[PDB]
Amino acid sequence: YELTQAPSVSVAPGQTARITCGGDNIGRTSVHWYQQKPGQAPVLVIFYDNDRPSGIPERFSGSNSGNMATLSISRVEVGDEADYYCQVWDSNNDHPVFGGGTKLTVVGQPKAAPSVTLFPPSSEELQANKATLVCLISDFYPGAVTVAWKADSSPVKAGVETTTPSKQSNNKYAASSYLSLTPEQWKSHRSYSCQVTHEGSTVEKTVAP
Amino acid sequence: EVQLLESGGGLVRPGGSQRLSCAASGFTFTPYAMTWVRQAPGKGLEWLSTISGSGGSTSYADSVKGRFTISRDNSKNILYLQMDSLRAEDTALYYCTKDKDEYTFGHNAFDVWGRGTMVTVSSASTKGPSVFPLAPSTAALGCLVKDYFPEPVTVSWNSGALTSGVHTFPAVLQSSGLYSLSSVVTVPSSSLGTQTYICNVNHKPSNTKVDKKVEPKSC
Amino acid sequence: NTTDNIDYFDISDESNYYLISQLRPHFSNIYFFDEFKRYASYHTEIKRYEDIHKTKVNSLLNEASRAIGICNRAKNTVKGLINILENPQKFKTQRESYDVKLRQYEEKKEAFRGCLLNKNRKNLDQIKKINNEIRDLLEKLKCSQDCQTNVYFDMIKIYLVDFKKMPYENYDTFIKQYKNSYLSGVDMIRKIEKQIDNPVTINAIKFTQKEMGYIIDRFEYHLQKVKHSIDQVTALSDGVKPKQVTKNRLKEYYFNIGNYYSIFKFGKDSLNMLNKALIHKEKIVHNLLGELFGHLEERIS
Repeated sequence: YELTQAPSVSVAPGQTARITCGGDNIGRTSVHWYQQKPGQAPVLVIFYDNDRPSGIPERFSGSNSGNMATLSISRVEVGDEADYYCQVWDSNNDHPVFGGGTKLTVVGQPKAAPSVTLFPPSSEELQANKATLVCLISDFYPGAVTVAWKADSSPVKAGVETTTPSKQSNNKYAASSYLSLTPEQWKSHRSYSCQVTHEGSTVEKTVAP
Repeated sequence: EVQLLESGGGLVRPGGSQRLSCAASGFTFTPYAMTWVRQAPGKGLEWLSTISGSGGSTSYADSVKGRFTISRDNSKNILYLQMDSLRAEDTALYYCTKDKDEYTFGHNAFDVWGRGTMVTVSSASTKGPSVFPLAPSTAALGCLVKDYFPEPVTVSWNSGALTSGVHTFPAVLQSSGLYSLSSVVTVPSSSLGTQTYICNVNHKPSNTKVDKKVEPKSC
Repeated sequence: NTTDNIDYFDISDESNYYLISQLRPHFSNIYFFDEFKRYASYHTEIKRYEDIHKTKVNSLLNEASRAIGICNRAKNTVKGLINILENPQKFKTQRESYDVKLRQYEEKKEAFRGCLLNKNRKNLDQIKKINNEIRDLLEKLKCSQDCQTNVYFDMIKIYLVDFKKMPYENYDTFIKQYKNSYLSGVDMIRKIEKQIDNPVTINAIKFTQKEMGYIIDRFEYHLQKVKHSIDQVTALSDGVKPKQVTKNRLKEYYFNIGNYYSIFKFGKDSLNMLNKALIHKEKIVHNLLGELFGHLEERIS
């Protein structure tokens, strides 16, 4: 048995989110729903199609009929952002099975501009014949930034590694970018720059030897 | 009150073995069926194995069947998962979970979950980090934790005395297979000449503790 | 209908090392003592047959038998509550809530099974004191550095035909069929259950089903243990066959197959009993489902 879940669903605050769980005659068996917030364990949010555990908000309701099961969150809050998984019993192979999961993203949050700090290579590092440029991007929403590096005024492609944006403590995001150079490359140029593009706007920092 | 706590996951070579355990407390452990569920980084939940309350029946997923073995000790309230012939694709966070009711053999919801244990199957050897100071030009100073494997890394400032303004960023996974992160802290430039700043970097897997003084840049 | 026999409950000590069954001899270790009775039967230099049997083994069987009987009063108290909670027609003749009668069943059940262990604690300590006596009795074997394994392999071959009498494949077929019906019946009650009408029939179904799961759980335990000891001694039947070992090795030989065979006989007793107990529970569930679906013109759940 296979369970079909959409990879992503977007809702506005106060609206009603709907996450679907598809399967051939899924209405014959019980569907269970789990909420998983980042860095946390799954939390049983709806069991047996529509039963709600004590302590789960009434904004969580469930329905299962025919070939489609649905978990609906009403008056959605920002804190509802999580991954949602459905689960049923596979009656042919006699074992539990989980759907692919659906990531819920609550839109309409205030836009936050990124703050950028750029550090030149350490002096102790250059003594070891290595040079690393550190670009730290902080406090930005939404979590989508593109980073470009520049030697003097020329774009740098080689030696760049960037993290995926991760949501911080305060519902803003953080990312870092590392440019690897030889000490000869670093002392050669007049400058180096980390430019951060976020929702059309740019923040640029620059260091020099 | 009802608690599940996984343990035993760490670095292990391809083809090697590793035993995971789940310590249960706060309920009658014997009448419940217990289940292992893993989650690869950034992927979804995957059912692995379920065991009856008494251990009379056990089931496995094809991805681990023939290599993993589930078992339990009903006198000490411990669930086990013995993993043999570990492959790279077994890299995941392994969760402990429990049937909502008794005598349901996994055909139920899972109401209580542990926080999981990270299993990392790789042939890369444990490597301690090199730590470099990021001198400041409010100001921003930090320390670079460079080329270490595997996770995790813990960074404190002034042996824990400094805590406000510290932002320790998630690590980057380089093409080399090594990790690197930076810990930054925002201080008032009132302090650059007065207060001192030393980062405390600890890498448990390699048993390496390093301190680096973060002094301003001077000519 | 009504559960006329609650022989399916068992219990074990806190170390989960000794398992008490309501069927004689209540301990599998007693079956192992009877095997040493047959082991010494083939070693002619041991005439302590009457000592181990009359003075020790049979009197432990009677003490365990007497300890089980002390709990007969608590046993019938539990059965009386089972016959009320599984029978809506009987539950309707009394006046207390379903949650009140359900809590009494939980208390009385734990009091009954706990009685089976508490009254048998001194009998369990007697088991370890007997185990040592068979090792000592086997030390009176005339041999030492070279002890023939003729009897040890004669007992193994006899054990193989005793296993043939047990219908393992059909037992496996049985437990898979009823477990599958049990799970689908449980899941369906989850979906059909509601709280707007009288929920007494749904309650009796769920109560009986929970006992069904306990019986199924115990059946699979014994079926697995029986299969293990069967495969183990047939492996020894194909496993290496020295014509002689030292007396210390032959002692653990007799203790290996003796343990394996005693778990088989113990499982055979329990599996034959749990087979009837599960069948009787399933027939009650279907009688209850007929009541649930008997008045379609009125309501269901």
